[PDB]
Amino acid sequence: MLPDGVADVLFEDAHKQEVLRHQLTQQLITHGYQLVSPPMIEFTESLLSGASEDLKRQTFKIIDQLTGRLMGIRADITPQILRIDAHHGGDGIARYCYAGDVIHTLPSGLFGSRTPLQLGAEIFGCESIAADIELIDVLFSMINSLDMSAVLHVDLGHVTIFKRLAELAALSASDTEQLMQLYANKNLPELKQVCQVLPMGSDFYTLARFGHDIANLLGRLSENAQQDTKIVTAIDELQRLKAHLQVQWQCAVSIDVTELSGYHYHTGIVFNGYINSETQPLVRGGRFDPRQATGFSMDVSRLLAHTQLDAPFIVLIDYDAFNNLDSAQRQLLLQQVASLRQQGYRVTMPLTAEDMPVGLTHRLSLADNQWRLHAV
Amino acid sequence: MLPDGVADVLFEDAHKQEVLRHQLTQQLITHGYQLVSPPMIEFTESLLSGASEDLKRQTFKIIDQLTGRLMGIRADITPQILRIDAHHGGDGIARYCYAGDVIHTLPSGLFGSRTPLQLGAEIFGCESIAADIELIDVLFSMINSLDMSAVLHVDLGHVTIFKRLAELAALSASDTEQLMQLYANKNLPELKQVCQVLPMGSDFYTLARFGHDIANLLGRLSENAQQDTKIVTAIDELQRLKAHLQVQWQCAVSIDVTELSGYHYHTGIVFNGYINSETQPLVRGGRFDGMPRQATGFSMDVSRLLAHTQLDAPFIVLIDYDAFNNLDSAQRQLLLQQVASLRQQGYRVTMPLTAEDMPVGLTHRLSLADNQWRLHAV
Amino acid sequence: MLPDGVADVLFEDAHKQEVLRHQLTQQLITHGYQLVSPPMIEFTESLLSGASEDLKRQTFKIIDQLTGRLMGIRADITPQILRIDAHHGGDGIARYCYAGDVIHTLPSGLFGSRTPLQLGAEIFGCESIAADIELIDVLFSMINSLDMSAVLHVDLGHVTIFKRLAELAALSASDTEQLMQLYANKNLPELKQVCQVLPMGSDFYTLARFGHDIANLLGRLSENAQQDTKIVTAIDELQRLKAHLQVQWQCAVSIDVTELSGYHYHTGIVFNGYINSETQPLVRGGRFDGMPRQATGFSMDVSRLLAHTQLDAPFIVLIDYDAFNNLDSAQRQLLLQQVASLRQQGYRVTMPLTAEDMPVGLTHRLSLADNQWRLHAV
Amino acid sequence: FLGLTLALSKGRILEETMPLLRAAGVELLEDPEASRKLIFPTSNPNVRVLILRASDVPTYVEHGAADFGVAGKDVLLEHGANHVYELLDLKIAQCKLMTAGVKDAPLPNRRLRIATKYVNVARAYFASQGQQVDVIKLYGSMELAPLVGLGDLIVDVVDTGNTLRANGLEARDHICDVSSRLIVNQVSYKRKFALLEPILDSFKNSI
Amino acid sequence: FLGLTLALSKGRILEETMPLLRAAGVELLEDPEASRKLIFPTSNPNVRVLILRASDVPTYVEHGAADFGVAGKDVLLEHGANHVYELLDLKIAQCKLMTAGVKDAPLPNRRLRIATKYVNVARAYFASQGQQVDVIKLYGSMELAPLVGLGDLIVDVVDTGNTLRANGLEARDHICDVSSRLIVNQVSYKRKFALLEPILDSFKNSI
Ligand SMILES: N=c1c2ncn([C@@H]3O[C@H](COP(=O)(O)OP(=O)(O)OP(=O)(O)O)[C@@H](O)[C@H]3O)c2ncn1[C@@H]1O[C@H](COP(=O)(O)O)[C@@H](O)[C@H]1O
Ligand SMILES: N=c1c2ncn([C@@H]3O[C@H](COP(=O)(O)OP(=O)(O)OP(=O)(O)O)[C@@H](O)[C@H]3O)c2ncn1[C@@H]1O[C@H](COP(=O)(O)O)[C@@H](O)[C@H]1O
Ligand SMILES: [Cl-]
Ligand SMILES: [Cl-]
Ligand SMILES: [Cl-]
Ligand SMILES: [Cl-]
Ligand SMILES: [Mg+2]
Ligand SMILES: [Mg+2]
Repeated sequence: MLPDGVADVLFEDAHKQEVLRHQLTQQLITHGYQLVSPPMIEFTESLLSGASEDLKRQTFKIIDQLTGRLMGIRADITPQILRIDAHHGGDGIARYCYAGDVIHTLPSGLFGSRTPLQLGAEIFGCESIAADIELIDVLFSMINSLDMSAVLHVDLGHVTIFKRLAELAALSASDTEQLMQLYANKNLPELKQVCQVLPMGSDFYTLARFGHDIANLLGRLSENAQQDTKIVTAIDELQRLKAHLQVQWQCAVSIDVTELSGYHYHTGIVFNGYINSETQPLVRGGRFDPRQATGFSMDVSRLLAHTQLDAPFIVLIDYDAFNNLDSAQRQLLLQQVASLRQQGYRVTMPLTAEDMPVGLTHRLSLADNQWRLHAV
Repeated sequence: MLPDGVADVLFEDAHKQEVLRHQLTQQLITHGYQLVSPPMIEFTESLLSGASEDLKRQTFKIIDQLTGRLMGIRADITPQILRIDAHHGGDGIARYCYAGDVIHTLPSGLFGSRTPLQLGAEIFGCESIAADIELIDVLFSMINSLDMSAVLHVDLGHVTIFKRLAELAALSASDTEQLMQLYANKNLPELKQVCQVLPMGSDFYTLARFGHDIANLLGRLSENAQQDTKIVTAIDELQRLKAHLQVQWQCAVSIDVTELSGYHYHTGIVFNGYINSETQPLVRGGRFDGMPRQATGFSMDVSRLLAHTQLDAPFIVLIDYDAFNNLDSAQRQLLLQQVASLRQQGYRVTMPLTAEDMPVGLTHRLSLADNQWRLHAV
Repeated sequence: MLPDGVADVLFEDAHKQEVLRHQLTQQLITHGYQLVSPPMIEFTESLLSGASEDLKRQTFKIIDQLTGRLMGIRADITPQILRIDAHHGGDGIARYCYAGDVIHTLPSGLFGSRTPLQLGAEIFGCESIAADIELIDVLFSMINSLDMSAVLHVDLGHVTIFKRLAELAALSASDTEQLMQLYANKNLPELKQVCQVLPMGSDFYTLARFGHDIANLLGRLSENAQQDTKIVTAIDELQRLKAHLQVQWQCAVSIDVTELSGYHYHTGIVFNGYINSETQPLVRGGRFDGMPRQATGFSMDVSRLLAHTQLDAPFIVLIDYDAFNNLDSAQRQLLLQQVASLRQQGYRVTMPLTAEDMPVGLTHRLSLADNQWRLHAV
Repeated sequence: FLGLTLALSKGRILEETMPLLRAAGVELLEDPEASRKLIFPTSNPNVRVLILRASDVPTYVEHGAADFGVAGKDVLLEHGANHVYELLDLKIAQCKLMTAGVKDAPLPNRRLRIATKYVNVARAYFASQGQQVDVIKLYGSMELAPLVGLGDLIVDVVDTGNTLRANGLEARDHICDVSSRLIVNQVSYKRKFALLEPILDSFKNSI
Repeated sequence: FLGLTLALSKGRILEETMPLLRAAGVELLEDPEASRKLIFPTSNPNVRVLILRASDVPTYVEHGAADFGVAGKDVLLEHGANHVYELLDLKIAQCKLMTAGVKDAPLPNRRLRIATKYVNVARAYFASQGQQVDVIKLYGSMELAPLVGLGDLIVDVVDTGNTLRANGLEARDHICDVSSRLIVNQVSYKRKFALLEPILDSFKNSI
């Protein structure tokens, strides 16, 4: 019995996982993303530098017996990318990708995994919406290569709209924290109540009530909010990405400007990609942190239920016939077997007359001095 | 600053590591090994079931916040293979492979890694030396695919020879522990001294003095030892694997029957593959208990292959920013079709965001000259 | 445009070639071979004394303007070694090595070189298989020093087996020439046909069909052949060298007793060393006539090693023109002392003539920073 | 492509080869004339086929672009089959290489001018007869050359002799017998013998 | 340098080693004290000598900067001789590792504070006696520590016991016997056994 949220990935699923990890990584590399493979463990000083409290609680701690210092098993690779970019990246544009195991102390959603295989891509050093647009095109090129029947639905948000309203309204921390709870739960009635006594309250109500209708959202806001340069641009970025997703990718987009998960680290646009009607996003992405950064990541293991490989060719050599061979005949047979394996056939040399591979599709059999493949 | 024995693997090395991990795994699959990918963490009840004390000390502990029970970060994947084989493997022959990260509390060797990328293969349910021979064929097929100039030297041992002598001679634990220390340190003079007063002492001297000459080892042992079925077979297995390695695989083999590392877990033949003159084995393998269920297997740290392998230099391409933006829509779609084809072939092509956007290690520009997009070296 | 099979060797390849030529020659000298350096040209009387027709056609002719006599540009150094051994070698054992350019009128293989850098070693005055064994040890010591990832495969033959069968069977010249063509082309069916009507025909069939299995070859031959002392010894020599190659040198060996290239000049055992899957042997060797004086030897084209070997990347250093000219005399002498020391270590240091003087492949500048000359990577 | 590549001669040879292939594992899915395709799959997935000019087969095999091939002995002698193994006489597409001149015309009192495709064979043959010849290279319609004075004799492949007789020519000397042969690349023979042996044995059994 | 590099301990050990060397092929040309030289040639041209701190010998051997060396068993136990072969007990520079406190002074009713160079040995010894100790690391003059209150006991090498008695201390527990040992680098043992065996056999014969 494994711990809750911890599962083996076995056999054909393991092969599929390895194929997905490799093919997605290679695609990223061909789009000019530099692969990096940081370690599972670091000192907490680097691993949790500027981390949120959720990330800290999500990170297992262990003690280094060589120094007596605290280390952590990573719950997120993104902070390691920042460390790497700071040392190696320079001032210009730098692109990175990665794929590695991460460990969580608690599952993120209901019945979630605590050991995802985290794969992702990140662009540093570009302020333009063009960097976000490029990331979308890479993501959707990757998704379309998987030939899934499952549909991805995208929810866009933008944390700057709420952050600017909170500045202009001069909200206290407890008022900010209450609205975030009400937004998280879309408690519209109680949000209506609280907003009647808050400064610029009707703006905070409008986000929740009408934030879905992004074309008209600016015109529903107060004159102070409509005069704020950062709100107008954030709303404009949402409209630009929505349009790009619909037109270039035939992608259903919803907008939610009250999506404020990772209030700590997100600095702008945010992206949540849902797979069919599954509760937790398959893809999470957005702007984050003077050096610009944007990126996404996903759990490769969640793609397993939505992808299929071609059926494998699983071959068994006849035990009796192989042992009847002279040395020269065996070397010719092994040459033939090496060539079959080079082509991706899975060929078992039997140890005994009962040795049978799981999922046998073919036998390699001798008929009149010729080894031929026959289906079972 | 990372902790000692912990390093980033970056850029071309990361790409090389990913290629090695993938290609070696695929090879294992084509030899009929079923890939498994167990988790990094488990309850200690399963992860350290029948573990040695070294494995226990090598395993980081953490607490499960959902149950309050103890877990570990794996230091070794092999015990997870046993768990999997017990549930799924049945009574017949079962073959497994794996490649995953493991964490160690302390390094094994001087400046060794505490985070190896552990890759391996295991056969359960076959008592015959033929299963060990098959593992050698898989290993060497993998090693030869790497096209290294570095030479692999193999040292074979067999812990049963010493274990049976210790039984027949009826050695106490302290006598067993002293001989193991003397063997570990090659202290031949002091071994000669201690063996003059021990029962079957000359046999324990003979292992150390003449164990390298495996063809003649049985004939140097005492009549009681030569009549023991398990000693005769163990020596026979050593000769079989030595021959197979030299003849089939052009491999230099040494024999050391006093090699008693992992006295606890090895149950028979043992294999240590060394790369050039590096102290810690690249490959460790041998017979162990699959439980009565036979097991044999090897593993290695894929990250130690990085220094001894080379990929072809990458093609790193930048599309001209200015020329691309001068194009009409139909011209852009033709260019992107061309780019897709280059990427399918493994070219690394950057679509520039700005006029300054330059990839690291640029080898080529894709440039427009008289209505034609060609690759030009920089 | 150079002639076909004629190429410049430039820059890092030229440096590599010079290192290979020097290091392989020095190794040969340390194994006790006396270096000789005969001339490119000789009178044909000496250069083609006892030459095959292939060697004669391979040799360019020129006229000596001092005597009006014919000379040749050497296509092979071995006949010059014989001339030298006849004058200086005496009756005992003599060992020689060499490395020199030779010119061929036509290439041997498809797109082959007509100007190989021929390096080799030869032992005169020893009939024993021990002389051939020593040559193998020298060769493989040389090959292993090159640290190649490319694998050398060795094919052994022995022309005496076929020559003795042809004597005992009393074959005519046209029968001998037909079998050699059928052997050369592996035409087993037509060989089977011709051998049904020839005397001792089944022996000539057995060579082609079963000659690869050298352990059992004597026992497949006819009673007349098994009673021939020269066939029994030739087969024995093949088994000895095969074993030595596998065990001492981890070398894959095949046997082909129908390998009858150089029927004219080979007198016994023959050796062909192949590199990966390249058609023409990298190394050719075997027994020949040293005249009664025994001779054995091998040679190879050093230029064919260039594609399979690597040197460490060079350090190419430029001294800063401006900073150097700012120095007083004592400062210049200190800098030149430093430069002399760097050059002693193999750094390639350019003293610039002008502010634009830049060496090809610049890796480092030697620059002045606060009264200190340090190397900085570019 | 990891299987065998088989180089076949386009014209007269291809017709008599097809039966030998079908008896082995190999037979073409399409037809060479109807399709404008260079590389042809077969019934055997391990065998690929190239339909080439008869003159190009030895080149493709020798450089390893094909692993083995069927080629006329006239082409092999003219080409110089130095870097290939001539494994089997297939005994198909049989003919003779001959000399031919104008019917009853006298040999002139000079170096004979030979018009031929087979320039190395011509030179070699006339050298073995101790005759010095001026060779003229042609690629087609050898029959024509003596009729407009381009040479005194020709060298060409002759089967029935009807093409010679229909143009007022007669055969003079027999040079050698010709048939299609099975050739194999030196390297392929070592590396892909397992794939080759069953095909080689079936061709051997088919005659 | 292709020969053997020999790591020798500087002080007390060096005096009793010199006779063992001379019986083998090896003897120093200069003297260690008079010369300010780090690397010393010997009578044998294949052997080189390094005169090192006793504490540094195991480090040099384990990393392969020396091929073999002479080192105190007290130093090896404290260092952890994990990556070297302890080939011979030379039976020279003999002494004991012991505990020592003030003469007739009572043990306090608390965790014992141990002042020592040998912190791993101290911890290990007191752990084997089921005692928990607070260890204080020192590099010299262990005798002083108990006299000014720095610890309750010390751990140090004792031969005659005169240094302890001259400072008002007495020995308490015997931890283990100590002598200089011959250590060899794992890799050197395989690669340079031909050079080593005659020296190893002469050391063996010298006792
Ligand atoms: N009879 C043959 C003939 N027989 C066998 N072969 C083989 O077929 C190969 C040439 O094949 P092709 O048919 O493609 O060549 P081609 O017909 O000479 O020239 P193409 O116009 O096809 O290019 C030669 O290499 C021979 O090995 C023959 N090739 C050509 N011929 C010609 O066919 C005609 C028939 O000759 P008679 O039967 O004597 O009238 C004459 O023109 C002959 O030269
Ligand atoms: N008696 C010894 C002694 N005997 C053998 N050895 C060995 O010599 C090695 C240390 O050599 P050194 O002489 O260089 O070390 P040191 O004298 O402790 O310190 P230094 O000032 O030399 O650095 C140890 O590792 C032992 O293996 C000894 N090392 C030190 N001593 C000291 O010598 C003094 C004599 O002790 P009593 O004879 O008991 O009075 C006491 O201070 C002892 O601690
Ligand atoms: Cl490992
Ligand atoms: Cl040469
Ligand atoms: Cl006619
Ligand atoms: Cl005392
Ligand atoms: Mg293991
Ligand atoms: Mg020669």
